[PDB]
Amino acid sequence: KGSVVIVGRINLSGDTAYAQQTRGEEGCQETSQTGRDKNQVEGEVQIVSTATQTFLATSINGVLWTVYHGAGTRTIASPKGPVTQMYTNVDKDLVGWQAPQGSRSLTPCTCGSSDLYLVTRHADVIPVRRRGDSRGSLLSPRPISYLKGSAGGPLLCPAGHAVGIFRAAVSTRGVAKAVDFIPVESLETTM
Ligand SMILES: C=C[C@@H]1C[C@]1(NC(=O)[C@@H]1C[C@@H]2CN1C(=O)[C@H](C(C)(C)C)NC(=O)O[C@@H]1C[C@H]1CCCCCc1nc3ccc(OC)cc3nc1O2)C(=O)NS(=O)(=O)C1CC1
Ligand SMILES: [Zn+2]
Repeated sequence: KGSVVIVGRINLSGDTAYAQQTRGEEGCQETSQTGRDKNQVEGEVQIVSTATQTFLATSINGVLWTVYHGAGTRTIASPKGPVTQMYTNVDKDLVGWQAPQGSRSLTPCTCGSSDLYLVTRHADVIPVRRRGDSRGSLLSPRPISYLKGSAGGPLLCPAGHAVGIFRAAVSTRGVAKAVDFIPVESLETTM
């Protein structure tokens, strides 16, 4: 099993929400084996890939977070070498590494706003309302297809702070009504 390789970012740089591929299939395959990745990394939200899976990962106060169901127990490739997991919790579906060289980090939310925004692998910013600790209702029903591959991605409050990490979609008859996420509180207890 190779290392997770950062293959793009979801950009909230300026006044538009958009994804950028920064590596291709073959070169990803090459980098996973060794774990040595020179590539220019930027930003808070990374697109990350394994041999079979592509998903998201979000840096929040110096730690890159994602889902175990995506990342398994794998290292993540870095300029120096494979980077071992800092945090690992299979029940929470959570893994964390040190935040990558080049990254920015989001700040945990302190607002307690319930208006939230899920950022997807397609670079859509989808509005969500807080349902409670770890659930949030989409204002606009989507098929599961649409959200698939956006695990590891942030739910942001209106200040652009992180509320949590997208974990799963609450679906009936193929339609996501709500989403499940790992709250920052739970990260900050995991830390
Ligand atoms: C729509 C996008 C959605 C974010 C995505 N997540 C999933 O697909 C998860 C993974 C798996 C099933 N998922 C679901 O979302 C299901 C599904 C019907 C399939 C939508 N929904 C669901 O259970 O609803 C129940 C209320 C919630 C209860 C919570 C479920 C538990 C979460 C979960 N935890 C663990 C911990 C450890 C494991 O060890 C290997 C494995 C796990 N697997 C898990 O669920 C995603 O995009 N992934 S991804 O990016 O495509 C892939 C590359 C990584
Ligand atoms: Zn906030």
